[PDB]
Amino acid sequence: EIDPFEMAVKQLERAAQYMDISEEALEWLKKPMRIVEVSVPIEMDDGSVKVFTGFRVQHNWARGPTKGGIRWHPAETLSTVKALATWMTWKVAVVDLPYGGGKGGIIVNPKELSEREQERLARAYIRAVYDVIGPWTDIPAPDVYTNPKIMGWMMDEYETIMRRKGPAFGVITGKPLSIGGSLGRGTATAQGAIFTIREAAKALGIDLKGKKIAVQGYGNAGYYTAKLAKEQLGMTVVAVSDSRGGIYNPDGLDPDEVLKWKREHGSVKDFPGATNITNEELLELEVDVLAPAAIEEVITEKNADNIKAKIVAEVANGPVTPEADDILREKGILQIPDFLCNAGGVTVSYFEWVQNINGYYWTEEEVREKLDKKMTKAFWEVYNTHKDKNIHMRDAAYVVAVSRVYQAMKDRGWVKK
Ligand SMILES: NC(=O)C1=CN([C@@H]2O[C@H](COP(=O)(O)OP(=O)(O)OC[C@H]3O[C@@H](n4cnc5c(N)ncnc54)[C@H](OP(=O)(O)O)[C@@H]3O)[C@@H](O)[C@H]2O)C=CC1
Ligand SMILES: N[C@@H](CCC(=O)O)C(=O)O
Ligand SMILES: O=C(O)CCC(=O)C(=O)O
Repeated sequence: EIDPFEMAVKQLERAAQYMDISEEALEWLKKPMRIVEVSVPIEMDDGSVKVFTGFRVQHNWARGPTKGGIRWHPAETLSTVKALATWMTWKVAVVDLPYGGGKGGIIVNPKELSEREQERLARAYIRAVYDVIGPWTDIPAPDVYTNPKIMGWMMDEYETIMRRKGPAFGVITGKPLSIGGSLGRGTATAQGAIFTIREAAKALGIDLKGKKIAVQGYGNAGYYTAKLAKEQLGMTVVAVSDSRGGIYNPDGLDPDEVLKWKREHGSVKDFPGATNITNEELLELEVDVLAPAAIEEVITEKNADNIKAKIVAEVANGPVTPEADDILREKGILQIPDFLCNAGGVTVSYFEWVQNINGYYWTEEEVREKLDKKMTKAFWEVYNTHKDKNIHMRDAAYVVAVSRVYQAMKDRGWVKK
């Protein structure tokens, strides 16, 4: 049923087919450099002891310490962790961070655990994987069903074990502001998406002031993308959507009022002055920027032709299928690859790690400007590769990331060819 690691390896081979890479380097990149599977025992609230399965996969560390989150899902598998670590490698390589690829996970349903049990689980996971993590070895991060509270617990346990012999704040990112946290973490993904959209408009020669944007999904990423677009880029937000449905208004939407209505009516539907539309119908609107910030695979071969957006900002994690990719490219529409558009979160986590390591913490403006520089440089590199190699933007981003990792490997002497 299309194993995640098989899919990742196929993606890597496809990317290697568009660039000059040696066979030994490809074989090295097809396998994670270190996989750690540990037992995570905790004491239940009823006094019993339960053992959970924890993972920590470090795909590659040629460019520096590995970076990646920890998932707490009942359906976690070592294959999924390996695939996500492989993808995290390219995610940190495309935006030029001194990081490798890493990922963790515990096979547990956190909906049935109390606060004390969750804290015990985090501390036991740290005790189990201490020997393969560190400020300069492996930096975990929040992921699905994991939050900054668990980050604080993990950091505290790591500091307790390490005996405060170094920057224990920098061992993990996504921490609360009170303990080594960073500013701008809430709006990192949306800010990166906005910078990439601005650069794409600059590349296409389109002035965004007075244009239209449609956003699918109105969670944290979608709402902040719409709000930041309207604020900075001056783009008129004409359509937003949630799981229940979507709304449309050619005169424009106010993101704050829409958020208030969603937080009051439980959904964005039936917003005053707005016409109710379906998600599929939102994908059909004639806009200049489309930002899918929702479930995977919303653009398929069926509806790829009927898309009228000039720029498709893949804020979510792969909302466009390869057939849809080819169809959309044929229509002369610029796509911003998913792991380049939403690279703001990992970039801001890197900024947090830098602040923790240095012992000096920045402000909201400094973080915003550094993120702006990083996203602009990454998008311009990807677009230049796209224009030079006459390939898809996703293929160009993969080529850039794999080339950076391959050059780092060659410089270390790991591969001689
Ligand atoms: N936000 C972040 O920090 C980062 C985000 N990403 C990626 O970004 C996207 C969104 O992130 P995030 O804000 O955390 O997500 P959220 O869980 O906070 O919100 C999800 C939003 O998308 C909607 N949604 C879920 N399924 C559908 C669907 N089938 N159709 C239409 N709308 C749907 C939800 O609707 P409803 O409210 O009704 O449930 C909600 O509006 C994801 O694809 C994620 O992978 C990854 C990098 C970090
Ligand atoms: N797993 C999250 C956290 C970022 C990080 O790995 O530092 C992401 O990929 O965005
Ligand atoms: O894995 C991540 O970094 C985020 C994934 C996510 O937010 C999602 O799947 O909804």
